[PDB]
Amino acid sequence: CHPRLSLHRPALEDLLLGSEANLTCTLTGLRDASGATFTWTPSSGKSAVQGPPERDLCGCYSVSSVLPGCAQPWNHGETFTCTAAHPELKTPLTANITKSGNTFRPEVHLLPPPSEELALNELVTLTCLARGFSPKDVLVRWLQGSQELPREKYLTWASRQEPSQGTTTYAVTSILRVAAEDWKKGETFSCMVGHEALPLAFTQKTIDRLAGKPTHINVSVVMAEADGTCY
Amino acid sequence: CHPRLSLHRPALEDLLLGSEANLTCTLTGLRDASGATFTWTPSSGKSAVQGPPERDLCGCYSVSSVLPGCAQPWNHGETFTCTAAHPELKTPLTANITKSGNTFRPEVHLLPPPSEELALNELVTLTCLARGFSPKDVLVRWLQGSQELPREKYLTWASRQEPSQGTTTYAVTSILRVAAEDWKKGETFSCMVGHEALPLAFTQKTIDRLAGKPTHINVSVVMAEADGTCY
Amino acid sequence: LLPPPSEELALNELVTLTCLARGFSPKDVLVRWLQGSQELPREKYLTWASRQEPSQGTTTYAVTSILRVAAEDWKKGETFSCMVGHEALPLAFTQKTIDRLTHINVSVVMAEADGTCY
Amino acid sequence: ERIVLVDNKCKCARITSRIIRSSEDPNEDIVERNIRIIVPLNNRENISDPTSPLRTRFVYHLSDLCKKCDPTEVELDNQIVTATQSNICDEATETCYTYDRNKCYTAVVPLVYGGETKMVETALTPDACYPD
Ligand SMILES: *[C@@H]1O[C@H](CO)[C@@H](O[C@@H]2O[C@H](CO)[C@@H](O[C@@H]3O[C@H](CO)[C@@H](O)[C@H](O)[C@@H]3O)[C@H](O)[C@H]2NC(C)=O)[C@H](O)[C@H]1NC(C)=O
Ligand SMILES: *[C@@H]1O[C@H](CO)[C@@H](O)[C@H](O)[C@H]1NC(C)=O
Ligand SMILES: *[C@@H]1O[C@H](CO)[C@@H](O)[C@H](O)[C@H]1NC(C)=O
Repeated sequence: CHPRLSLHRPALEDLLLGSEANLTCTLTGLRDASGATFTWTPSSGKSAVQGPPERDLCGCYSVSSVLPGCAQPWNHGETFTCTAAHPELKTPLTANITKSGNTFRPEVHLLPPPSEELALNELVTLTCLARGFSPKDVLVRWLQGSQELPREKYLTWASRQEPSQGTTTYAVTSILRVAAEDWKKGETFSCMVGHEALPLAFTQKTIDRLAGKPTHINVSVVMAEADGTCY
Repeated sequence: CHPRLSLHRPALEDLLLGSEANLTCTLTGLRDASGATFTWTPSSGKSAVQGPPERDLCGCYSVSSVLPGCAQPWNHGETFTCTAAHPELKTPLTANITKSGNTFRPEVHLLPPPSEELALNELVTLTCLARGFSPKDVLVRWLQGSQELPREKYLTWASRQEPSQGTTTYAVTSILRVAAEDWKKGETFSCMVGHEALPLAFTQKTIDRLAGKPTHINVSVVMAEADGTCY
Repeated sequence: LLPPPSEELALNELVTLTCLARGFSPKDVLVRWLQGSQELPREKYLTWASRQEPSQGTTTYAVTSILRVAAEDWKKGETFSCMVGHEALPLAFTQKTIDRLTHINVSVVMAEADGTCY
Repeated sequence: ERIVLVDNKCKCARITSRIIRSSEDPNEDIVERNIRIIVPLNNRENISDPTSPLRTRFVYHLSDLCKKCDPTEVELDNQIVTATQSNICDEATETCYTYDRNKCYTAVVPLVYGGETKMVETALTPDACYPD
């Protein structure tokens, strides 16, 4: 076949919640997968591991490496320069990876249940929409009260790019179904979104039934000649 | 590589709107050259025409064949067996595909924009949601008044399954951003959903302003000489 | 006799007025239209025929007719009508309830009450 | 009139809400919202003395009254993380319509003492400005 080289970014779930930002370098398209070479430019804890040469499309071997490290040199803007100088070719090839600039930060919105789900008194739906972020990585969790729900109780879609108003931005969604009775009892729910362009790395919105679109509005304007202190 | 043959159900856009019911028995991965022939079990009155092979992974080919039976005995309950024949591993492969049973209807919701987006005079965003439908085949379109918007103006995700109690069901979302002057003038919008288990095959929802407008407003102007507020 | 739809009174070109007659035992009934108190020529409106209305137990019949009139005349306040004529009526009389015309309430209260807040 | 959402004392505005489980149609019910504005008829525009005449126009944006921008604490996995709570708090800078019982407001006036002048400091709300 044909050899190629790749370098992927560290995953967002272990960069934000933890800090262990391991890297990865992958060459695919070899059938003598013992003679290979990996070299990064910084190596102080230089024990870069290698794994079992797993298969590929139609049973071709594939080698890969992991250089461990944590998140202070990544977020400060360093560079990493993995290279393959294997003897299964007579010329080496190179790649690199850097934290993406030109970022934007998302806008988080929680939407109340629709009006015609509340008649049946069975289960109601809460939608979470996060829009306009320039990298393609995001985290979405849910909380009830102050207790995190387990991940097998909601469904999250993937992140896709939206119709271009000049620059390329992305979007993502998520829904959650809860009981119709305890939404009316007065429980509160939250959608929490994490992305690497936010200043405190996280943001949260909290919704409940009392903080919603009202049916009746009472307005009283009182005119106070007496004082201007507002007790 | 290894030889394998699968066949696919017709597309939903061609089965609901158009008239192009086509089943496609195809095998990809052929140690020999283009020398294959296919026979089908019905003989409705059309020849299963073929196309040339294609380019695939590292020497493998991909032959195909389309059954032109666009008269729809598919939704009456046919069975539509295909059968392969090629100078290959000498045991002729067969496969069987039919219409699914145990169908359910989708439930369509169209949500109003968030108020925070409304109080900024920029583009406002709408959300469509369908959930609870049994096969993962669906079509979502948008409308403004009566004009269908072209499909480069909106983003729609894939169709994934949702966590539930036994009976597997699926869900899908979509969004569309419009201008605030069109919303504030009073132009309406619509989300339209096509599925096979709907009896008239389509559903509509419509939204504008005055959707969740309140029903009662009281204004009280308490004059001077009556200021009697409390802590 | 029904008020026009709202969306036809947003392009301000033409409006439609629909006269529905329902639930009568013999299947023969006239419909005539009149502007103010003067009638119209019968080539200016469309009227259907009668059909057997679905009903439990006993049979009825229904008929429908419409009229497209200028939008600014209805915005002015000219009156339209409908004359349904029949053999099983006292004198085959009309009904004229359509014109161009929220609930507001204004109150004044002394409210030198016992003791309250605001 | 049951649960307080907003109690703002720069503008002196208060918003409460209550689910009124109404009598008729006993499986549906309304959501009521009460707003109370107290308008001062003798305050200035800036809170200093000679600024501009008395304020005659008062504007209230409910998207600003319901705003929440102070960081919070959230226990996600077995962790404490800090998050924000709003999309719009890119920045005090707000104008206040009334005073507040728990804060001083002072001024500076030059007066003469025979020779030079001084920078005498003057309390505008005398109850809240004792050094204690
Ligand atoms: C509302 O009124 C207050 C009170 O007058 C204004 O604050 C004051 O503004 C003046 C002029 O900008 C400041 O004076 C400055 O003093 C420093 C020395 O501390 C000097 O370096 C400057 O040349 C100038 O003389 C004053 O410090 C300041 N703050 C007070 C009195 O606490 C305020 O700007 C007004 N706001 C609006 C929106 O009109
Ligand atoms: C990173 O790679 C790019 C092309 O892949 C090339 O500019 C160079 O090899 C590296 N950049 C720098 C600044 O070293
Ligand atoms: C239909 O498909 C099933 C599953 O492979 C198979 O056992 C059966 O023989 C097929 N029937 C026909 C008529 O092709």
